[PDB]
Amino acid sequence: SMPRFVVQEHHARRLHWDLRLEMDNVLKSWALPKGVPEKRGVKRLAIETEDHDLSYIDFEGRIPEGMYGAGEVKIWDSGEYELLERTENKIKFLAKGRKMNGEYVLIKTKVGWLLMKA
Ligand SMILES: [Co+2]
Repeated sequence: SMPRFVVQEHHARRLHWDLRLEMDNVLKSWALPKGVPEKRGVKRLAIETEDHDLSYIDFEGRIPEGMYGAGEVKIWDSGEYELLERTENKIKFLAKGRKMNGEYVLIKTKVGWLLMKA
């Protein structure tokens, strides 16, 4: 297998959380400066970032200074997910994490992305 996701908490120069979905045979990724929305109605900024390799999904440890992405990476949540809808401008999924669960939607507009919870 079932596709998985991870939310990594990344203590870099700007603290943020990275949401990564196993999708298109890579980790499709978004940085969340204020984290995953944990209740209905809350609309969080999501910043599309570069694809990562599948093997990175379980990573924890320190990205060294001088490298792009420096800082400590921890797993904040993880689990399987079920894809419900997908186009170039919308991704709707059921998350099966311990913190991130139920349905969520990523949307793309002319200003970037947003992440919301059902
Ligand atoms: Co990051």
